[PDB]
Amino acid sequence: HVDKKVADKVLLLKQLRIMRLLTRL
Repeated sequence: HVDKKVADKVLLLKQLRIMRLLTRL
């Protein structure tokens, strides 16, 4: 009961900055 595209809009979309946060470059 969850929209697939919404996952992209939060998981993948924010991942762009999340990767920066994880690597801590």
